[PDB]
Amino acid sequence: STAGKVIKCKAAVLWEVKKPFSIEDVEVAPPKAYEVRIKMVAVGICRTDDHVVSGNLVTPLPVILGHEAAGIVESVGEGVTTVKPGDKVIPLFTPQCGKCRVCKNPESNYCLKNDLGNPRGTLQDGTRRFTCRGKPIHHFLGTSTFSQYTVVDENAVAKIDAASPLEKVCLIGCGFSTGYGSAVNVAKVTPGSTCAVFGLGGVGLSAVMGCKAAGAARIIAVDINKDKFAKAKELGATECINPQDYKKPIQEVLKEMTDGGVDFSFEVIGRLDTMMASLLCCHEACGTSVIVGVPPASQNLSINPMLLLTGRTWKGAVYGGFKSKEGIPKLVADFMAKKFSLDALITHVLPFEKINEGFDLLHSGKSIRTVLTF
Amino acid sequence: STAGKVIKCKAAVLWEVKKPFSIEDVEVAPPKAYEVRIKMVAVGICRTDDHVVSGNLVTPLPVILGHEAAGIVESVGEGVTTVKPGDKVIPLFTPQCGKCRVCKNPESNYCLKNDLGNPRGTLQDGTRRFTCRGKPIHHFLGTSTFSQYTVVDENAVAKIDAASPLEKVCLIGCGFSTGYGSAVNVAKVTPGSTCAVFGLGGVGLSAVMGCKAAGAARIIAVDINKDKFAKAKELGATECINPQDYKKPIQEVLKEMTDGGVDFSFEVIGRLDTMMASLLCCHEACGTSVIVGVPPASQNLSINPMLLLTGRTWKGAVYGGFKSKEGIPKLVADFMAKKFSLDALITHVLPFEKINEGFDLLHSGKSIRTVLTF
Ligand SMILES: NC(=O)c1ccc[n+]([C@@H]2O[C@H](COP(=O)([O-])OP(=O)(O)OC[C@H]3O[C@@H](n4cnc5c(N)ncnc54)[C@H](O)[C@@H]3O)[C@@H](O)[C@H]2O)c1
Ligand SMILES: NC(=O)c1ccc[n+]([C@@H]2O[C@H](COP(=O)([O-])OP(=O)(O)OC[C@H]3O[C@@H](n4cnc5c(N)ncnc54)[C@H](O)[C@@H]3O)[C@@H](O)[C@H]2O)c1
Ligand SMILES: CCCCCCCNC=O
Ligand SMILES: CCCCCCCNC=O
Ligand SMILES: [Zn+2]
Ligand SMILES: [Zn+2]
Ligand SMILES: [Zn+2]
Ligand SMILES: [Zn+2]
Repeated sequence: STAGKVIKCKAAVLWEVKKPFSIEDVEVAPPKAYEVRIKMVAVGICRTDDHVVSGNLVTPLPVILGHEAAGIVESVGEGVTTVKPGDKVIPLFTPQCGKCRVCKNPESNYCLKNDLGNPRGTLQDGTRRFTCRGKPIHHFLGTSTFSQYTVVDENAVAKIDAASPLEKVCLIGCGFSTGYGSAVNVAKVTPGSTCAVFGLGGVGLSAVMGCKAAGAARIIAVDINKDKFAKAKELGATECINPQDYKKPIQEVLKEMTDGGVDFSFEVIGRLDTMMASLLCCHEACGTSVIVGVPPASQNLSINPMLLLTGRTWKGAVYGGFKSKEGIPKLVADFMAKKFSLDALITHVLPFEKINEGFDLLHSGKSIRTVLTF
Repeated sequence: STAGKVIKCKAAVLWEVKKPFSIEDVEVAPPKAYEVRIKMVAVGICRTDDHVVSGNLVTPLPVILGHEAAGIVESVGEGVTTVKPGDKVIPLFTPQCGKCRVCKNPESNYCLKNDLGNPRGTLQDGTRRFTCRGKPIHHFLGTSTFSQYTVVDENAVAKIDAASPLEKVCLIGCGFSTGYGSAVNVAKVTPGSTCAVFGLGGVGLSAVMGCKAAGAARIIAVDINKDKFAKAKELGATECINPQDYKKPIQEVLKEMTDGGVDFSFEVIGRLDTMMASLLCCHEACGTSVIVGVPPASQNLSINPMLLLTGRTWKGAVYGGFKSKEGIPKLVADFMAKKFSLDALITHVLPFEKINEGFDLLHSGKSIRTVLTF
């Protein structure tokens, strides 16, 4: 039995930035009130986890990263009502407390209980459930899924279809929902419009899928890695262009291919140069540009306000605008009904112990999503 | 008889930046095909005209400025069908050709026939109708209303109710429609929401009226000139604050007054510092910020993308988002139906020949709108 007891298990710990993960023996405390301890089944490797390793995203170290995942409830703390032991669940990087200004606002999803803005690396009560070799280890985005077992706040855990294939649906926990929703909920892509998507990783390709689902007439996929073009076309892209093939800035090329600019542009990489190009490539009078990629810590874009005064709309969002706890199970239900597939996005499968190799694949550009199995 | 002939009349010519207008004799050529020659009746002094004088907005010189106005059609060129001699009309700083991508798009209004982006200072055919002292004089925003007579492209002339009081309705030609629409069409202010309006000139006060019409629960008026506060309250502002009274940055003061930030913020001044404060004062998860003011030429804002990634929407627009030719007459009709008044916005009336005194009033902060009569 494990309920009520400290669990001893394995987890991938990041002790220092720019260093490989270390598979360590860790201790996971039992869940407190309103907390859920989950046995991980599958976790996808998202560029966001990589940003901590590269130093592009600041969060307290040492830490157990991981946030795109699916697992089975091992035990629940007192007061928990939405999930029970044995339930299949997906942890959420942005919670849905259902009580704050944001959660009550039908148009927003950045719940005030998030640990995204100025990360503490703890659960919502301000404390940590992990220890390793006598040292406390921080949580990441309230989820810390690169561990055989994690403890998450109830409002950051979604109950899903009991028949869900966890090795596939874990992508719905972050990448797919974020990309797809950025097109459907945030930009609100219109039928017959023209779109441009910068970045063809798991999140960007999910945005291509969203643009297609919304009925876009044209979906221009932009990436410096042409090996991503076949998958982009498979998922809906009408055209694929590599900025390296051109002598002029990509935004000019895009405007000239689209009667002055796209109706909707998406940056799904995380670089200032592509965020600028994305904004510049949407039409000056009726374009909307959405930032999805996570930029390097404290780096600023230099913007002439005239770019917005003509009629542009520039916006950003986390999680594709989906209210997390209510939205993730619905996407799983759609998946179960075969409304969309995730196979094209999952290019590699590896045991959790090979987490480092999974990050090597991400770096090489050979993988879209590598899913790790526990 | 003037039809078909060159008209000799008085106009206010700007020969050099940062210099007073020169009231002098000019010649106005008859209208070409699809052009309309108008006898001016009233013109409002808008900060946009002043931006050319101060060098903050560039347009070819010498030039006849003026764009917020109302007059009577003196003659029309061949092919004109939407107006005829004797009709009361309002010239439009942004045309509505009705045939370009932007005009066809229901969500936009920055018609491709505009002379805003990189001005030519001509009518749509690329030529000028004005001469003075043996030399050609440039047009401004296709309207050049600081003249007893001007020639404007048909698609930039709106026919209005024949009983319209032109000394009042000229404001609908720019300032009122821009401010009001910025709240109603661009931001799409919602009933019960919280708003912050930076700048209480004719345009900003009109944005306050727009927020009230949309049903905002709170409208915080922001201005360093406390003498604009009485009018702001009269028109709907629930609270009025002066940044100069505070030690804390204004965006922080605003967030603390509104549970983390307003739902909708508007910058209606034209300064980079206030554009930044306006963006920062809207809630990070559900706020929308609209740029209305015209910023100084070639000056950029430094923006951390994380400001948008959390869920903010940042946008700009001209003319309050109204499609010019179809929209202005509807607003005049609403005015004639007593749905709104413009009296509070018109603080001074002077004859056209005293245009320089009118600009002195604007510079002094004593006036909201000064209307010049011909
Ligand atoms: N807003 C959110 O809620 C949210 C959610 C998940 C991920 N993210 C962010 O989304 C971004 C994408 O994540 P991912 O996992 O899909 O990443 P990924 O690394 O798998 O994909 C990035 C793609 O961008 C292309 N690319 C890189 N540099 C480029 C350049 N200079 N020009 C053109 N293409 C370039 C790469 O070849 C790759 O195909 C990351 O910044 C991640 O942190 C944000
Ligand atoms: N987007 C458009 O289509 C459009 C249309 C018309 C006008 N405009 C622009 O809108 C802006 C406002 O025009 P207006 O005629 O109402 O101008 P205005 O000069 O009459 O009013 C500006 C107001 O801002 C206040 N102010 C000035 N500096 C400030 C500061 N640092 N902090 C706080 N308040 C400050 C002033 O006291 C004044 O009350 C101008 O930039 C004008 O060019 C834009
Ligand atoms: C945490 C800092 C901002 C990152 C927002 C999205 C990252 N989440 C998942 O990839
Ligand atoms: C888009 C830049 C041109 C000035 C903005 C329109 C302001 N027009 C009238 O006041
Ligand atoms: Zn992620
Ligand atoms: Zn919440
Ligand atoms: Zn047009
Ligand atoms: Zn104006």
